[PDB]
Amino acid sequence: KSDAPESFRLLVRELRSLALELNHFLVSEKNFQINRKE
Amino acid sequence: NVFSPGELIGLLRAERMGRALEEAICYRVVLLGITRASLNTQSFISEASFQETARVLAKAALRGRIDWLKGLKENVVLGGVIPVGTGFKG
Amino acid sequence: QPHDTPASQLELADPDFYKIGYVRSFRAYGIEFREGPDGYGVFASRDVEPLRRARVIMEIPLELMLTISKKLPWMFFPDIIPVGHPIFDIINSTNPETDSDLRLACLLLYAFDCKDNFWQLYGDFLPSDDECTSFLLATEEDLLELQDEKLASTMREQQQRALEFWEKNWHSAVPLKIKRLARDPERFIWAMCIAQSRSINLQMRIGALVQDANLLVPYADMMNHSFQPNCFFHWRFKDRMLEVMINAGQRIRKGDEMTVDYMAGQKNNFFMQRYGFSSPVNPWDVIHFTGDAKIHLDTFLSVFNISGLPGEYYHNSRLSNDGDSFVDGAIIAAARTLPTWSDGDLPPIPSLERKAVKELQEECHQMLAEFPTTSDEDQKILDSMPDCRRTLEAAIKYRLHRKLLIEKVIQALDIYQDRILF
Amino acid sequence: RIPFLEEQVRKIRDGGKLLTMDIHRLLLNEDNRFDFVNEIAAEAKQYVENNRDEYGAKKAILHVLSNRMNDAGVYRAEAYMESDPFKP
Amino acid sequence: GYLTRRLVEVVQHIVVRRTDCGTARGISVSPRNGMMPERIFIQTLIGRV
Amino acid sequence: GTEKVLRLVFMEELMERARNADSKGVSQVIYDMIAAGLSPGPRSFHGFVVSHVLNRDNDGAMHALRRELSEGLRPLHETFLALVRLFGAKGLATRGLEILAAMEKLKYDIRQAWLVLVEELVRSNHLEDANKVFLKGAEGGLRATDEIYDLLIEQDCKVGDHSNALTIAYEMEAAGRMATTFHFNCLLSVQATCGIPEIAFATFENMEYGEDHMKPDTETYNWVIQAYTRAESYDRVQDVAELLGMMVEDHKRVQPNVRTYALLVECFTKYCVVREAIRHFRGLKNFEGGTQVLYNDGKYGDPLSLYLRALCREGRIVEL
Repeated sequence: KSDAPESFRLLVRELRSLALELNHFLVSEKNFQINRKE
Repeated sequence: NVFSPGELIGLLRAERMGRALEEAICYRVVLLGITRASLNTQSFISEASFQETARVLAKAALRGRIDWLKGLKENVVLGGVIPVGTGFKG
Repeated sequence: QPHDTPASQLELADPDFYKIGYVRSFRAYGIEFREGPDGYGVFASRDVEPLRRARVIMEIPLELMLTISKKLPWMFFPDIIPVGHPIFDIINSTNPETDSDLRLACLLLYAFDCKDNFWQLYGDFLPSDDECTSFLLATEEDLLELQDEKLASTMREQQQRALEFWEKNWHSAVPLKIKRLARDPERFIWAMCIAQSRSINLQMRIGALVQDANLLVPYADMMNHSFQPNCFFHWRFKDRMLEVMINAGQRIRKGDEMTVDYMAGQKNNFFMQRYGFSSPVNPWDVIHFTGDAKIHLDTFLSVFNISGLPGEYYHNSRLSNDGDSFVDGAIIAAARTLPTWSDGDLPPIPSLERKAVKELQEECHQMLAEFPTTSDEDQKILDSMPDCRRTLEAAIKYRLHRKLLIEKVIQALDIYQDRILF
Repeated sequence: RIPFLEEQVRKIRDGGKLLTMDIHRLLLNEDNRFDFVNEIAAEAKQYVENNRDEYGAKKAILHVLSNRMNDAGVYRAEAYMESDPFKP
Repeated sequence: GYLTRRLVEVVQHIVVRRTDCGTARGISVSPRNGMMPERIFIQTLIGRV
Repeated sequence: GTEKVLRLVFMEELMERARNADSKGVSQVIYDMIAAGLSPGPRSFHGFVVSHVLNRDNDGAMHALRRELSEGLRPLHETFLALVRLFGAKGLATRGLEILAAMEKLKYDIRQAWLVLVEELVRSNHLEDANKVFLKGAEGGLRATDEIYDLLIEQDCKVGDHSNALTIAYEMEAAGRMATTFHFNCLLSVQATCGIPEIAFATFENMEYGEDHMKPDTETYNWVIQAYTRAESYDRVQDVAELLGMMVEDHKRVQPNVRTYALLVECFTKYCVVREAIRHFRGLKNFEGGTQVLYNDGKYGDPLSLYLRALCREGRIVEL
């Protein structure tokens, strides 16, 4: 129905157009590191 | 320094803090509503941004809330696999 | 010409044995029940190639078997004892830890006196008081003939306890509901013998309750015993049916004897105490040595191709099969019971092991002469009586198996002492 | 033993009602009905990754179910495919 | 329609996750005090642990 | 007849010379016995291999193995076991897999040899290669003993490796043995130093709402309190109170220790809550050496100094 997913990119763009930041920040449970997904 | 005069805390958390802390903590049971209880949740993406969509985002961006995707509609709006049924691992 | 199979020596059982169960929700896939002189047995009628998963051969529903829980609240999941019946006062007035066969015997006696019950029709196939191999239905002569003082004392104590329980519960002032269950004191002894020689302990789950109970399941007690089993019991909670499933990977041909494991990892004495059965190839029977001579363990396992961890010893055939046909459960039990020493990777000295093997052999000879009889005399006595009591047969077979185990240990020590120097 | 019962048996074998029974029979040994689906999907993926065109008769899921039913003592067709010999 | 839309949005995160929370408390259901008729007392207990 | 009679004296002195770690004597005895017409056997070459094994000689052991294999005779299990042990003690992990493959091609069993290899690699201060060998052997269907399962997890959590510990725990639970409190406790130790209290609270929820054998203990509560106290993200002052409310379980033997009181004093002082800090400091004082544990080497803000300054500022000097 829609066609990182396309809906998430659309939402983050629409929200950052109003000075609002979003991040996914998938945390790995093995090595304990934070990976931002864009 | 633990709690503010105006707060909505869980019942079990309040009882355990009363059994733990000796400082005077006074709480009265509040009967929430269908709409009011949904506006106070641990997530702001879906369960909070459905009715107002204006202040639920403002206060969240002001506090810098970190939302853990432990719900259904949160992952629906995100686009990933819903942790229900075949998606629920473990 | 007929195919020579271990199952061909016996004849087909009565079709009513399966007809009384097929009218219920009982099924038997690829199996054929065959009766012989020793008793019934379960054989295979179809070649089962090595499978990736288990295959079910029996489906026994819950409403066809008895069940008593192991914990303090006694819950009988097949509800056959109505509330108010005075048999629950006999079942409840028992120690919840030491005597569990008494409650099963009482439940069986009550099921024998209840209409539309499966055990009123299945009781015709259970062994009588003359074809049972249990030692509760034995005499003082056979118990003294066992040549084992501790086992005889335990069996006499158990018989006394059974008689005392029957005398204390079945007195004169008892109502007729209980008196008609076991009128004679031999009926209760036979019930205890059946409940002790055919009970199965399994953790069963019904609805939302997961408990462990003692259950007498029909059509599954016919499975013989083997220390290298081919099947195991599995509980299916979706339909409340017990399953007997072949192991995954084992190849079963036509005419093979389907067997399961009774009391896996127990001594050959408890087998004779409970089931009245003795096997000479038991890989767990213990031989006690008082001498201080210590043989080497790793060399002893390498010479006999016994590869594996001390918990699981197996003979590796692909190392040597034809060369090592001696390797059975007896040599495994010997390697488990022999006093062994191992200090790192230090190589053994031939003189020390050659001096220890003779000490072990003379100890075996001095412990074998303690018995009043010999091996050949018992071997001639066992077949000198064509049709004797089952208890005497079990006792003479127990003595013969003990002597054969001692002889096998001696021969294995000889092979080790003569093959360590290639 | 009802004499006039072969027609509905042939109808069951032809229309494809055997799979509805096989699924319900296989769901009698598993606790969760989701782990079973995940296991079947993983097995089908592993079987289709080895040979693409040789996934079975027609599909892989039906092939996996037929293999699981044939290892329990129930003869089933290859991927539940039985053509009609009476088609001109 | 609106009532269902609200009721669904009230409870969504409630998903069965554990097998036994470990509680030792239970509600007491009595016919003499709680359920005057028998049908309600039957319907309350069906499917309860 | 006399063949065994002479083989007895051929092997006795050979083993006697191999006992005191002498390789030249075993070599000359082998030469003498092969000059006498009798072909050497595996029992004889076992002594020649163990002579080099006892003298930490790897090249000589490999040469002896090649010598034994050249004559078309498969070596025994004890020789291969000694070779694997020697290669594991020296840290040469890559030279043990080839020996395991040689045992596999000879229709042997490579379970006990693999266990000895991983144990000797762990005991020789070689953890990464030990975990690699263990993961390589576990994928092939080879299960391990409970003692190795515990030792690997304990060592990987003491070093600080969480990935290999979690992988070994998953493999353990897949093999059949479920995790106990000890395992979870090790994993929580490594987790409580990450900086995110949620990864530790998830493990605590898995332990608390689980079976009986995996119920938490004082150490688990201490680790979760440490994870929620030393965070650097948000308030985390109500979570500690809720967890201390959960810690009120008298019948489960959940009693506090010195570290529990120390962590509670630190957390309640760092959040300007002194009337409970003094209450817990009294209990910390009832134990011997509690002030040393409270002053955690001055690594994290010096909680003792912060407590003294909090008592000094508010003027509660009787407590001071």
